[PDB]
Amino acid sequence: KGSEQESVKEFLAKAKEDFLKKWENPAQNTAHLDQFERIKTLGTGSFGRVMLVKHKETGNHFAMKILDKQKVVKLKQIEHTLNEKRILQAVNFPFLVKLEYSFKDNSNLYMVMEYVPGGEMFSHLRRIGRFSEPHARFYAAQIVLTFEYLHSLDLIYRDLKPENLLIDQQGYIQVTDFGFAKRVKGRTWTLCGTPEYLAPEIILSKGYNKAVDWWALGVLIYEMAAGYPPFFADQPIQIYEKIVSGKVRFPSHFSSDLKDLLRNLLQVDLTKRFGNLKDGVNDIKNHKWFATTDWIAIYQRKVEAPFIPKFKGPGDTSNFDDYEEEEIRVSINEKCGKEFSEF
Amino acid sequence: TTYADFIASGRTGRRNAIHD
Ligand SMILES: Nc1ncnc2c1ncn2[C@@H]1O[C@H](COP(=O)(O)OP(=O)(O)NP(=O)(O)O)[C@@H](O)[C@H]1O
Ligand SMILES: [Mn+2]
Ligand SMILES: [Mn+2]
Repeated sequence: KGSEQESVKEFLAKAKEDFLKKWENPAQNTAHLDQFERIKTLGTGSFGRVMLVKHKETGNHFAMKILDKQKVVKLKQIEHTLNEKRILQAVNFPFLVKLEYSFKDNSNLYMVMEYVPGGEMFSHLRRIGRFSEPHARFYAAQIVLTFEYLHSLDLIYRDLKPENLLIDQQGYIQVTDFGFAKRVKGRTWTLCGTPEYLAPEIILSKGYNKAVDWWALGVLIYEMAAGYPPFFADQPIQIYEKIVSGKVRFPSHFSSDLKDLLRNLLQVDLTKRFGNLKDGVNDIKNHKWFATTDWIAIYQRKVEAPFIPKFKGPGDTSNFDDYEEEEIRVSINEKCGKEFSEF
Repeated sequence: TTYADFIASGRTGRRNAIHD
């Protein structure tokens, strides 16, 4: 807000200086495997397994992502895993997960983050059904500020979905999974993301920019307030078919202000897409749907969260689904050491 | 209802990233 737009511009100029110093000088092997006791698996994905861990020497719990180097290789994720780690240690925002330590050994790569105990937003959304517009707006505003922050550092995030958003103690979001995140000034071409959330430009095999994230926010707001994603089917081939068509049907209960904003984000013509216009983010921020949002209070965490998760002591994992436990083997021979030398 | 068709679908569980 004029004075506030200046404060934001000046903020970001300075945060950019901090990001560059860490991006240019990354921290390496800040721990080893044996300082940690592995409690249980908090969640899994196509690539990694995150575990609740305890530091033996300090009694502190963290969340540890484990990637098998032989799998990173077969899945074509070498440069992506290196981006993930390099960006995550250089970033610093209230809504993003904190990377404490990282290290590797003969078999795996390890990233040790702050343990976010409230569960995935996914969990809570599916249990409850759908969120109310004011609840949906509370979270959308956090992601709006996060993207503004990331994009100004020349970063595309690329995997926005309820499964990658976690709920902290205060009921505020922490974005995890930087696996597709990339510092890029021009266009980029990798087919990557999650089916329902893919912008039509990715599907179409076109170069894309930071607008993919804004499309993803349209998909996320729709899913949080309807309780289902705008484009769904049984097979991925059917969702893509739907994405590219461009036809969105809103539930009757969405406000006209909500439908207006989503038509602006779920804009198939990246030219007309909000967040990619001359004004950028201020289009989304000054939308009538966010007229009540005090962007500063949300940034400062001064707003009372609509939902607070309950826990009963540390390592308390009740907010997460249960997963089958795998034993993690470390080979007697170093696997793919050349490809991961900077990690 | 659309909620009904979605709840009966194949993709109502945690959705993993594309890799293939
Ligand atoms: N810091 C964290 N605290 C608690 N749980 C976390 C944390 N980071 C990740 N997790 C959980 O572990 C799951 C898998 O982590 P993620 O980083 O998404 O793995 P991935 O293999 O990159 N997944 P994807 O690429 O989305 O298929 C997440 O969905 C969260 O449920
Ligand atoms: Mn993920
Ligand atoms: Mn991922």
